[PDB]
Amino acid sequence: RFASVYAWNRKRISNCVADYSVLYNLAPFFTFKCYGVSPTKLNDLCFTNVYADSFVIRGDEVRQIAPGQTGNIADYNYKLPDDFTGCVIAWNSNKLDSKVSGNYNYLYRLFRKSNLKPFERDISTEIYQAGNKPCNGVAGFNCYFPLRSYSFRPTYGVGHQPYRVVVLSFELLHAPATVCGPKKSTNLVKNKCVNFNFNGLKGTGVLTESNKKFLPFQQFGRDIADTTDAVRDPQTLEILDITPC
Amino acid sequence: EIVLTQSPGTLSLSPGDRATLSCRASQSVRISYLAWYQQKPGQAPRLLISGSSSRATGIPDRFSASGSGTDFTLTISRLEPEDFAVYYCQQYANSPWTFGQGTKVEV
Amino acid sequence: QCVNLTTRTQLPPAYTNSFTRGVYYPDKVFRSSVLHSTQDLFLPFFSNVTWFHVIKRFDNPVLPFNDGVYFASIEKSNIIRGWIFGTTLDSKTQSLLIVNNATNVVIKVCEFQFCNDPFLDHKNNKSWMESEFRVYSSANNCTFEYVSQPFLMDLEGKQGNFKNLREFVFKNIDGYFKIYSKHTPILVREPEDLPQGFSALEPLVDLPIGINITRFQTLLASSSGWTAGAAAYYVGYLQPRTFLLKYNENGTITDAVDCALDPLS
Amino acid sequence: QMQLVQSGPEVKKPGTSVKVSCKASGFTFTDVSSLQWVRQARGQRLEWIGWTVVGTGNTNYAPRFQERVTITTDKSTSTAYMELSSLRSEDTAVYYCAAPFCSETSCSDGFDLWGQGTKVTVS
Ligand SMILES: *[C@@H]1O[C@H](CO)[C@@H](O[C@@H]2O[C@H](CO)[C@@H](O)[C@H](O)[C@H]2NC(C)=O)[C@H](O)[C@H]1NC(C)=O
Ligand SMILES: *[C@@H]1O[C@H](CO)[C@@H](O)[C@H](O)[C@H]1NC(C)=O
Ligand SMILES: *[C@@H]1O[C@H](CO)[C@@H](O)[C@H](O)[C@H]1NC(C)=O
Ligand SMILES: *[C@@H]1O[C@H](CO)[C@@H](O)[C@H](O)[C@H]1NC(C)=O
Ligand SMILES: *[C@@H]1O[C@H](CO)[C@@H](O)[C@H](O)[C@H]1NC(C)=O
Repeated sequence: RFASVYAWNRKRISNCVADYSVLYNLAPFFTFKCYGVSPTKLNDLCFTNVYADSFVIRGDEVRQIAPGQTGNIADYNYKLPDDFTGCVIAWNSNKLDSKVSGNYNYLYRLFRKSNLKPFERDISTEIYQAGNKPCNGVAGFNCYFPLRSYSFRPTYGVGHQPYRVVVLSFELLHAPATVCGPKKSTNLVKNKCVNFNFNGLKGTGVLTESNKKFLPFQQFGRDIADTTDAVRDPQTLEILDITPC
Repeated sequence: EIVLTQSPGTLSLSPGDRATLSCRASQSVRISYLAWYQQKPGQAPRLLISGSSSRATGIPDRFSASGSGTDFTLTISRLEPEDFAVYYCQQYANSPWTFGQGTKVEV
Repeated sequence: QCVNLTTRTQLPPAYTNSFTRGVYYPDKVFRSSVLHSTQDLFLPFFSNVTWFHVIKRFDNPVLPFNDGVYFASIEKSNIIRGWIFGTTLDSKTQSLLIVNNATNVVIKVCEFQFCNDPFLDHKNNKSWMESEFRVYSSANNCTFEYVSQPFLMDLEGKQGNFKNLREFVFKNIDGYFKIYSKHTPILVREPEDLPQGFSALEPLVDLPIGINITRFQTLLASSSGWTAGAAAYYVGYLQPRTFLLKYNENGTITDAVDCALDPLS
Repeated sequence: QMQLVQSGPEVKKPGTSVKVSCKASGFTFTDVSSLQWVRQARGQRLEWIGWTVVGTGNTNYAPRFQERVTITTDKSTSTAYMELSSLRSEDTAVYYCAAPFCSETSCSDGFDLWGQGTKVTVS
């Protein structure tokens, strides 16, 4: 289940590792486009804070979700910033959301005083007075409900079926890093002149096996003249030794 | 489902004189959501006062709206010879609407 | 929920000559049988550490925080619970919470409105329980949440035989928050008298929070009035100096000496 | 301009479904506009059938007109279709449609616009 457009839900993602190959390779992702970032370069960039927005919309207003658009759903339920960070993913799901007897659970805002500020997680269900004369109590002339329930049926074709859309937005190195892409881990070569990159310690030499004690309190050895001569393998606890070629 | 009665039913006043008409309803006291229309034989009615205080476009200033209770009164300063029509009070209660009986004026 | 306990008896906090304690491994490296001189933040040798004894006694004021704190507690009952501090605690300022009650560690950075006399001690005479846990009135804009395993813990509360001795040091560097801890058990010294010797402190965790801490408050544990046992803790303020440090053949630090105390040094 | 055109007078036989409409030239039903339909016989006071809201879709009819009259307002085509069945001799009258000047901005509490009407009779 997804929250309705007027009251879309937001989930917070931080302090975890995100893999996008499973995101990229999934078949039913129809609309997968990004503006500020490239989809293929998301596996090697660190994001300070990631939060996602989920909702279900019709097939006609899929275009209006783009930044800079104006519409009854792009201005009265959710507005995008002019400088929109991140991107959105949209697809058609007529199997689940659509109901044979009529799915009326989803609603959207019709009438409002003005366009809402971008990134607003608030909603008001108060009645709307169309005329200038004050109105209150029960709905009357020039007094109508500002929300309409979605009409989704399995018989409805393209442009009217429900669409599940997720919005991903994040900062760019404006805070201590929380979520980062996975790092490659190749095999280990012993007794050979290689270019090691142990946990970001670039260098050159040959890796051997040493008997120095590295209590896990320690992490990284050195020598008298302050030159690296011993490292600990991150994959396995064994301690290696480094001597120049 | 509103029983609205307009008085007087028939009027015979000289042109240029001041006249007043009233309409009453059996529903609750209602002021600001009652409108007056004048219609001709063979011509569609056109709104003349609505909201008990506002006017439509092109409405002459002769029409005056008064009444604080259920009674709604329309006052005309001078009966110009085109004002001879039938008057109808109509409600906006969102309940079943019912037009008035009709206030007929003749020379 | 909180109660204005007041009834705060006042005793003069003592000053004790911290002889040698207050050194830690300065960085996550290793070195074998050498001497290394480094400039960093440490506790002065033979410095006057503030001594607080709490029983019939209930003392926990707002200790100022100025770039590093060395906290040494000698108790068996584990009355001291955690460290909670903001800037005004008026539901308007960011606040930080370190709590380990029974089997967890909760690490929170959120908006909080606290009480005049916050406390988790007080429930039915000397039966310890996490009463008045909700010292925070509400949360406005929560920023960071974290859960981890608790440290070494002692069950129930008893008076005397303070075999366990805990030494922590907390500091804030480049926004990150760093903690170095060491607990020594079975320490057999009954009448106070902070022992000599030498023991450094390994790092434990880093917290990426980035807040400016102007003050910190400690917390220890029929909501008014309690029968608590003896509990001694000492607070010292760090400051910059240059130290010389000796590594043994295995790599553990065995001796150190400052460069500003004695002309011989 | 703000102008409305209705259909023409018609004569029909009993038992035939009747479609009634009035269109607006240059005026749209948008999202806020509503519209009412009234009837007038020969020398009789006006009678109100029903008023419907184009935006929300709420339909209100006369208590005696809950069985055989259907009014549908289409914003895309900006029209009001009425399906009417069982037209006896009492339905021989002229139909009018009234709408307020209300296009997405604001409007008063009256139906200023009015249609010339369809004179529909069934023998
Ligand atoms: C901690 O940091 C905040 C934000 O930098 C400080 O808030 C400032 O408070 C002073 C009043 O003393 C105001 O004049 C500034 O405008 C505030 N900063 C901003 C960005 O508005 C806060 O004072 C700092 N804490 C301490 C103890 O200085
Ligand atoms: C203590 O009393 C003061 C003043 O009456 C009040 O502001 C404060 O909130 C009280 N604190 C508690 C914990 O009751
Ligand atoms: C500092 O501690 C010494 C004991 O080591 C004491 O004699 C002296 O009075 C203390 N300083 C102050 C200001 O109390
Ligand atoms: C500590 O936290 C864990 C995890 O939620 C919980 O199961 C446990 O009961 C907590 N201990 C307490 C509240 O004493
Ligand atoms: C413990 O103290 C609380 C707080 O007054 C009280 O509600 C509770 O009943 C006490 N426990 C027992 C067993 O009476």
